[PDB]
Amino acid sequence: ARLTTDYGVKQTTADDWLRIVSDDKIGPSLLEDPFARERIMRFDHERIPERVVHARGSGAFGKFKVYESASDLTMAPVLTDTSRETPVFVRFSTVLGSRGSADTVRDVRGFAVKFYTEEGNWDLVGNNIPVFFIQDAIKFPDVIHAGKPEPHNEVPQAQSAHNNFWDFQFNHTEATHMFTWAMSDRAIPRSLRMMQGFGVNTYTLINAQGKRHFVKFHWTPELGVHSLVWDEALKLAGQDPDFHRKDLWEAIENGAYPKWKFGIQAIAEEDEHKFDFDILDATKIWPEDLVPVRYIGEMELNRNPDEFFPQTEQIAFCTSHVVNGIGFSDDPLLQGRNFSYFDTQISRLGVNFQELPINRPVCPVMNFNRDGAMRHTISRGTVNYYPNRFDACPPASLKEGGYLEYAQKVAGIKARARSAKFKEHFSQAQLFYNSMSPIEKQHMINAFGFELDHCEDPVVYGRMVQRLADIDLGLAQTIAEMVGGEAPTTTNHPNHGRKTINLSQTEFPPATPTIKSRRVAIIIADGYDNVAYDAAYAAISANQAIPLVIGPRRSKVTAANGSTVQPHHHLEGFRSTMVDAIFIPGGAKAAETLSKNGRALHWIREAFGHLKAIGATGEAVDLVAKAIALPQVTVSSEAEVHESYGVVTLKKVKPESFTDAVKIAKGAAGFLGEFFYAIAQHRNWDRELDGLHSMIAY
Amino acid sequence: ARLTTDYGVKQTTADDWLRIVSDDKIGPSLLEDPFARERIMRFDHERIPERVVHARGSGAFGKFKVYESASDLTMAPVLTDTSRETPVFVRFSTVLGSRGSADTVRDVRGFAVKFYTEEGNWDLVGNNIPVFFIQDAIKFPDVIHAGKPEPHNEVPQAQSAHNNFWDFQFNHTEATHMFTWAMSDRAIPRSLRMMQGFGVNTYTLINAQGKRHFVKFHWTPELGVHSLVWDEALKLAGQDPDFHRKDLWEAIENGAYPKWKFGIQAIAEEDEHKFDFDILDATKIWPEDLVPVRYIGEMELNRNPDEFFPQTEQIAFCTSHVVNGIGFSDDPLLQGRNFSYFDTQISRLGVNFQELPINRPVCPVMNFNRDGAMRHTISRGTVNYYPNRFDACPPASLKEGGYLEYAQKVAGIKARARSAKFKEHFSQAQLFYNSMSPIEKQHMINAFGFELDHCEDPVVYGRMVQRLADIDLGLAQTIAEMVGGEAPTTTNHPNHGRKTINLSQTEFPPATPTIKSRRVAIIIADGYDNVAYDAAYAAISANQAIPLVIGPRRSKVTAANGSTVQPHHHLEGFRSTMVDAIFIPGGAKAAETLSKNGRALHWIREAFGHLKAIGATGEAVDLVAKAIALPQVTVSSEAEVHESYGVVTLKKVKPESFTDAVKIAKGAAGFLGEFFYAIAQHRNWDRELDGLHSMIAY
Ligand code: HDD
Ligand code: HDD
Repeated sequence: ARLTTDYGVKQTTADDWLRIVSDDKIGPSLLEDPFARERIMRFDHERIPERVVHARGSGAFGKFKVYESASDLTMAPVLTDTSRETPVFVRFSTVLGSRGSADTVRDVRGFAVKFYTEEGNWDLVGNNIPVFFIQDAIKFPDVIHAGKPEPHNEVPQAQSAHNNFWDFQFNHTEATHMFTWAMSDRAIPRSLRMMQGFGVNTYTLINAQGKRHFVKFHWTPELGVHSLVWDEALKLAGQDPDFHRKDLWEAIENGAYPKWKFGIQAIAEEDEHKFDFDILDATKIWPEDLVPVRYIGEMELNRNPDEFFPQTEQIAFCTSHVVNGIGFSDDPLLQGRNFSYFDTQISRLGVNFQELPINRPVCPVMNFNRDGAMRHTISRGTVNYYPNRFDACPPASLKEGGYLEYAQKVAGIKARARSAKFKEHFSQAQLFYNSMSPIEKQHMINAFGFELDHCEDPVVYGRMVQRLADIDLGLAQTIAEMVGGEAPTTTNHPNHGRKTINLSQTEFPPATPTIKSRRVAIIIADGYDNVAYDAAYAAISANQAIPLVIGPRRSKVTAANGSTVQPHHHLEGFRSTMVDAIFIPGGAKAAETLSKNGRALHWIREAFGHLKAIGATGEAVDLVAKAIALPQVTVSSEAEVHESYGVVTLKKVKPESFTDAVKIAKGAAGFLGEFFYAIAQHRNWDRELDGLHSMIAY
Repeated sequence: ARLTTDYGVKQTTADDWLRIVSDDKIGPSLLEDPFARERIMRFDHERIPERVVHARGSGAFGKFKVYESASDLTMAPVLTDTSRETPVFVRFSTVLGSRGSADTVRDVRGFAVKFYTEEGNWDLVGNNIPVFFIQDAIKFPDVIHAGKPEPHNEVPQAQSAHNNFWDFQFNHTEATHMFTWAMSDRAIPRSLRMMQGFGVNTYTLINAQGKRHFVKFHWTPELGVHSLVWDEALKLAGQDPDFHRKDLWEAIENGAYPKWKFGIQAIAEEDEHKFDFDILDATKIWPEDLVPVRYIGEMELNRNPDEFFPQTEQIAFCTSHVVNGIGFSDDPLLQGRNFSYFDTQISRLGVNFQELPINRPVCPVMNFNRDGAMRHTISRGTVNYYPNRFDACPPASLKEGGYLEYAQKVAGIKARARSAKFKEHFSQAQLFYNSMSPIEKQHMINAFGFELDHCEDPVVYGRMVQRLADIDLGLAQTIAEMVGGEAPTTTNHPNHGRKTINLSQTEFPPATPTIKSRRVAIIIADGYDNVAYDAAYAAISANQAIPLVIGPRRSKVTAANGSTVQPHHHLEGFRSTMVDAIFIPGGAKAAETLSKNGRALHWIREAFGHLKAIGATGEAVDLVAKAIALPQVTVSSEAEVHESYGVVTLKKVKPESFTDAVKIAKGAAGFLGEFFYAIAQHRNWDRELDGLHSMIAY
């Protein structure tokens, strides 16, 4: 393999333009040089427009398969064939930020899946939140413009924390339910692998008998739904803007393929109007206590892209992409979406975008669509229209798999309006807030407090405080004292207190206790205990977690026993924000050095403040106890394992200390077991509920 | 003013698509609706390709004027007319990051100026660093591809901290001088208003007699050159990705128009070959001790854009844009640049980009260039070529202002090579490192340590450690112990120790002692001393600085005397990273509350760790002393003003405490004077030189 031009001509150098030159005097570059001009020309034109929304995203290849046929709901083979595996490509994303914006901002997350079925491409373009800000697609530009950077100065980037966003939220009550979800932990996921996915809009399924059902699609992570805490999310946005992209790529490269269960909520054609809300209103969820989610399949992502740009950047999804057996509903948000995903591709990619490798279906494509810019397909023949004398490219009958258009009855008048039930805008916002656990409510309170603090206009946060009273009077008061304004004492939208299942993240734990893919920092310094170090390192690896050694330097660290190791990173190059938990082995000399290292002390205090599991043995126990300096947090004093607020310690290490079985469960006996259990729980919320984080500086 | 379509037809609503609907049943949306389709279509196509490099940037309008004619060097009126003011638009930017990437990343900064002269548009497309990574433009794709996110996974965003960047740096020795500048504080400026600008390439100036001079252009900030510290820059990248954009916009909106002195280095045509280095080598600076910078003008930015997208996003600069009296040289980096700025616009904007308002010249444009997409110009006439029978649009003679092409002698052979002097690649890298102050060397050491730590390939950082020995043997050893690898004991490129002027940032202080535009946080809590508060607030404002009140809540805080104030932000919504210094007034109740507030304690510790000025009076003195907990940092014990490492205190406030004159100078007598002096010094470097920051957790 040797360097050539794009037209196949080998070149002797990639370092010099053709110019006039002499040993002692350089001259002008020549216009004739085709190799140099081509290099610069290709470079000059590398960029294409970013997606107008969901510009920042990461994707991977995988497979989908139903383990239970849904033939009673649809005759689409992708959802009825339990023997075939359907290839997919999934792209996750944020919404407001441009291409280089951070992964860990507060925002809705896109969850788009392209199913390459034998019957054509089916795209399920969803989000990680089940509802949306608006009911009619015509207002998408309004809500997006309001959330995006303000027009005059293009500030702020990838943030809803500014005047215009909250101005729109208050003035468009349809969005009430949505901004409540937006302030919840759902908007700051720990990993794209640890969040749900939803079709959001109401679609339809048609079976072999021609019977139709209205449906909602769900994706549920087998690792459970987990989130970051705000201070941590902001730091990561700067310290590692690719945190989620790397998290996904790393897991797949390591063989830890993320999985999601695929579920369907179905309402018979005949019961369309049997609910308080309109089942086609995208600002409404279908309470699972009324319509249960039926899980029938599983999807896993098992292969990273070969090259990001031609695959992840160029992939195009659209709600318009449905296969036989799957259809649309009169959902006024979905109706307009269908128009958009085709239209936008014309300028983003080009009219022949379906020819791009990543977008092409895996089955035969036959029609008379022709030409268009950058056309690769060459079609032989003298005819390109139907009907024609050769009966070339005839339509497919229904029995041959032709798309079935449900003959839905339609009656009414042409008008710019929605039906009666669409007028209800507060009930579910209250239901959602009511269903949140105490810690989740606290996180939402902190979110409103931070967001409205960043609103400079007293009219904006002042009005929002008034709106919050329509969700919960107590919430309004708390926010008012935090950001200003006056919380009303009454409301025309009383909150009756009802709650519902499967909304709180507490109802989505991992399929089984695990710490798979979690990152655990092992903090050391010269003189560390090689014993505790070896035990933890092996146990972390053996439980599919990632051990990351952090030391004062990234060259060599010497253990108390003389053995050495080269850490993955030094204390200044990484931060606790980048890991799930920290472990510090003993070693008097090591503990003393770390106790005088400000950066090291911060690692401990920040890990504590961010509610992460902390484990320490031997002399490191006093290190941690003194670093945190909280009487509420107790530690081991002898050879007994001790746990307090997710802080696991063992002061006196004995021969049996690391011989106990490693059981990831409540009330484990051994040190590693209890430490891993704290990690498996993700974060220690009691630490925050008891205000201990507020006492620490991090 | 009422809502209309783009074709002028008034509409009754922007909330509903035209559909089939009835009171109780919603129906499908109609295809016929032109208003809705237009809304979505315009939205779907809002984005255009981002700039291939310098995609993230901010700009403003301003004016330029020479106060000293350079008629001896050029006959270009823009540089000789001392009575006219030339309008300009300036766009600042980073280089590697995409559009939504953070402002405060470590990177070269773009400093592009478009001069709208009466003789045509002249663009000076420079950077905030005087040299570049390569000597020949043909390699721009190589260095840019190496620094940009790696192709397989598109990681990392806006960072040179990864394998490929350092792989190229080591393998292309021409870049040695440049990466040294890249690791200096120049790459992490505190504000776009506090950095220099350079043309980088060698241009030429031609005077009325036809005599030519080779030149270098310089921009020097009147506010001085100041930088952030790494931990702070990373936090800001996440906490406020628009930090620099907001800093620039705010200053201009407040009337604090940033100014730069414009200077020129000139070498007579006859002395082109009288230096050790080739004066056309862009990897070389012209030592100011050999060729002095002659300042002749001033530029100020005094007006923010009306709308970001059509102005800042669409503005196009190019080195090709030169006016009569200004020309090009055979600088092999400049030669290729000329080709690029025209080429890239074809896909980024469109062939008619010069028609866009922001790009149009302010003088008459007359030629036979025609048509092209989105053509607005309408030209009457039956002729569009020259020569023609009407002698329409004839050329301008030299006396009429026609562009003067210097008849430069050229002799040599056609070849892909550079001349002899271009082969020197290490001398100036050493000179630069040698010229840095102790603190600047320490910051560079920390930079290499952080950057190479983030290189996963032992071959990459291992080789770089070897390369560093070619700059300074001691530097290599220090980095080797920090990141790994083996520092060589010898080198074929000995560092002789010579230094030069005007390289260290210490040689670029503000024109006069000042704190103009600086932000000062005033931290309070219920029970604060209204006296110290009032005094500081007025003094900050009266010295053109910005007082930002930070409290436990953003609703109302009550002073010890019963008066109240609504802070700008609460402690959780902001961080010390966002301000230049902090001041805490007394009040026993306030100091006690803040002493138990972890977030508040962090504000103090972080401000200290980031080397920022800290001021406190009364009970707040003990608050600060205890928060920092360092014996090295002494504080006032009586009614005397005390200063220690930029920490200014006054424990016992007396009637005369705030009646002393406010003198921003070394050894001021009053509290505000010494506090403001600490602020004016930007940061307290002794704090870091003595390792005090290393003892604090922040
Ligand atoms: C009619 C306009 C409209 C409406 C009402 C929505 N969107 Fe949309 N969306 C677009 C118009 C759009 C778009 C402008 O056409 C985009 C960006 C560019 C592109 O390819 O598609 C897009 C992309 C886009 C993506 C990214 C696909 C990728 O990774 O490329 C996701 C996940 C969604 N949308 C999700 C949703 C959800 C869950 C919605 C609410 C039910 C929604 N969109 C309403
Ligand atoms: C031949 C290729 C090439 C070379 C050798 C350089 N650049 Fe360049 N630069 C481009 C090709 C380019 C470009 C690809 O044409 C860009 C981005 C898109 C655009 O409009 O111009 C650009 C933009 C661009 C901008 C942004 C203008 C704006 O704000 O829009 C600045 C400040 C510079 N460059 C500065 C420099 C400096 C100081 C260089 C070294 C002496 C340099 N460039 C070498």
